[PDB]
Amino acid sequence: ERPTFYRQELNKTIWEVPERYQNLSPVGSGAYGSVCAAFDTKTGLRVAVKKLSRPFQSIIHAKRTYRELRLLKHMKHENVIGLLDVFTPARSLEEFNDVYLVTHLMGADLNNIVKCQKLTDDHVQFLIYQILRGLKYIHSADIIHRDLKPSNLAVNEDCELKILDFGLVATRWYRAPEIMLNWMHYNQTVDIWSVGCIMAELLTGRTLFPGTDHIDQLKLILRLVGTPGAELLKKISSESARNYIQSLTQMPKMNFANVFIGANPLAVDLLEKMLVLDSDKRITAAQALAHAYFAQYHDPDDEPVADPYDQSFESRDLLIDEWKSLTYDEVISFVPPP
Amino acid sequence: ERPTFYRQELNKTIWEVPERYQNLSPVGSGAYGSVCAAFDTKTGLRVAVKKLSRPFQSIIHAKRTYRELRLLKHMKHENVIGLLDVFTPARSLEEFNDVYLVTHLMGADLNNIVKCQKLTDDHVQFLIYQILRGLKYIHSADIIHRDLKPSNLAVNEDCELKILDFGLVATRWYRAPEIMLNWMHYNQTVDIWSVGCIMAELLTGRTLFPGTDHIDQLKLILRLVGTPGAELLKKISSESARNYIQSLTQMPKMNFANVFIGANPLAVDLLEKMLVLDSDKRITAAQALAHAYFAQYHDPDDEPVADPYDQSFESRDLLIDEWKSLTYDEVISFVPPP
Ligand SMILES: CC(C)Nc1nc2ccc(-c3ocnc3-c3ccccc3F)cc2s1
Ligand SMILES: CC(C)Nc1nc2ccc(-c3ocnc3-c3ccccc3F)cc2s1
Ligand SMILES: CC(C)Nc1nc2ccc(-c3ocnc3-c3ccccc3F)cc2s1
Ligand SMILES: CC(C)Nc1nc2ccc(-c3ocnc3-c3ccccc3F)cc2s1
Repeated sequence: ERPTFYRQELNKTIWEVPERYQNLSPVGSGAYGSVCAAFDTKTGLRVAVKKLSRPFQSIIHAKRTYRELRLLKHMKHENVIGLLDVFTPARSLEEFNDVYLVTHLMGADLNNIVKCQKLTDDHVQFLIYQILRGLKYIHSADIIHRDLKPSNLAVNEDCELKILDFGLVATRWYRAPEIMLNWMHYNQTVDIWSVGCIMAELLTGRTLFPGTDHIDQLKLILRLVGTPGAELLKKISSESARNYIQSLTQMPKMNFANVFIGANPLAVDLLEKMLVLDSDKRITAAQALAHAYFAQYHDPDDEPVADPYDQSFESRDLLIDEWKSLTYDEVISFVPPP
Repeated sequence: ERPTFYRQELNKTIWEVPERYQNLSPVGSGAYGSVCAAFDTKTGLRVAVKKLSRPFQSIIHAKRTYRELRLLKHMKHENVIGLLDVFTPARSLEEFNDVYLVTHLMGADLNNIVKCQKLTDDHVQFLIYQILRGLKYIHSADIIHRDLKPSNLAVNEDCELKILDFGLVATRWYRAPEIMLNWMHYNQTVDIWSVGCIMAELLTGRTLFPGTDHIDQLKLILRLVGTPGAELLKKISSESARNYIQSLTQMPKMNFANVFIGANPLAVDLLEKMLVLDSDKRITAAQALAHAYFAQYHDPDDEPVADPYDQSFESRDLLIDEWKSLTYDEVISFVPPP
């Protein structure tokens, strides 16, 4: 059974992939870690093979490594990067010190797409539809990305998109304003706020809240959605935060209808239900799916939920080798899809 | 706003509850921690007030304390212990070093009920129905009890039951056999196996797998559900475990129809779908709810799911004071129900 591997250097690192993977070439200039684009002779599919960097060189890293193989092994949905393969040169636990991940190679990120570029309400309508489809899936394994953006949203020349990076020197702009209150626990709709900032950018082809820093961002945001009311300020646990906002000049809620003009009134009403200050009042992924705007794409019977996901592991405090073994067990427990 | 507290000793410990709580008397002989039965003059309801023991005396404890207040504050369902109150004598963060929890007082545990005692198929049918109703709720916030039993199942003279202790010197018998493989991640149906062992006991009024030790238990179990087949043994990651079972004398799957005779054939078919070796083949809570046996109780429109539950916190590694503050923030963030 054990494939025939072949060694080779790739970015100051010896890759020992199996012969089945050919034409390995680096990608994303460095963004998505140590990833390599290859050809899968076994499927004739263009694949992305990412090598886990110094996986077991610290507890923080072993647990982190386990954590990725755990998430990826669970992500089985049309719009989310899933594992096609997981391998290791090693033949024993002793030998084990590397983990290679395999998934479909993609066209480019929404960045390369939009950015000063404008698309069709059909393209936006689809793109956003898919983002929400994956969010709804993930969000059910009780998984929050917390930092969705265009950089981690990828599409293949066909407008099909997979949520690439996640989840449970670039800048902010798509994060939920409340992430700035360093809270400890958040509403999943933190990810909905991100969608709204991508949706709007797709439409306008312009960055919604291109904030320069923590303050610029809060200002930019409040500028459109209006300063927190009273009952809402109660929600803010920090007195510094409460006072900070109150210390600022009250701003009225602008009408998205006036900001996003020339754009679809259906998108607008949607955006209006997403870009809201009270994350507890934002629309869930699932909800936004039944929204009009995606009526020509919707389909209750084909918008699946994740299987449950046991992350009890995060609560455990093991030793480098202990985590390392768990990972090995996970690697040798992987069952490629059909 | 700050209530008027009143100090008093209770088990080598000074309880400083508010005047509104009267007639505090210890309960559960020691089981459920430092719990006290009281009278709530404000609601005229008999309440159970539990005092968190040395909450912040170690990181392991602060995080543990946060974790309980986090779970309890989320548990808002008919069949699960929920917070009625959360208080603290302290008036400042500095002062803060105690946490008091308040919930309904209950009749007794399923233990006091059954145990050598037999009830009506209507009582069992109801009792089990409720256990599954709470399980289905919890299981959706992605919460696994992992150790359900009669000790943590409580009912009030009315046959209404709340899942008391949980979740994400007594013995085993209700735990899932696979918990013995110390796995790291489990199917929620580990809790379904427990239900099956309570259901059956309700019926038979006798302990199903009264195993004396780890081996007795596995033997007792296999004795009824039959030794793992081949394809299933693959699932076992440990070679020791695989060999152990194979090393034993193959046992055929008994017919529950012959074990649970005189009992309802509907219960039996149910038990047959729960007490299964392959946790991946067991019936979900939700599934067992639409089962016949609970037809005179079922009701899709009244078998709710939990709101999402962000346990990202378990992944964080903070300092005693840091966790302590988070808890304070949680305490002062509690909003009693209606
Ligand atoms: C946009 C062009 C460069 N096409 C890309 N297609 C992909 C596809 C995935 C990845 C990736 O990003 C973060 N983790 C992974 C990954 C996860 C599991 C296995 C292998 C992986 F590479 C990056 C990219 S760049
Ligand atoms: C609950 C709702 C209304 N949501 C948010 N309420 C706030 C309130 C403040 C901030 C913030 O943004 C940038 N700096 C601050 C800040 C300023 C001073 C002290 C501490 C800070 F964090 C973000 C947010 S989001
Ligand atoms: C069976 C007789 C003795 N009736 C009981 N009724 C209850 C009700 C709850 C508890 C409890 O058990 C574990 N945690 C709690 C608890 C959780 C939050 C607040 C207060 C608490 F006491 C024990 C019992 S014993
Ligand atoms: C995956 C399925 C069929 N589920 C279970 N497969 C097993 C297999 C074994 C055991 C076990 O039970 C008590 N001792 C052992 C044991 C004996 C020797 C070494 C290690 C041990 F853990 C429990 C379980 S549950």
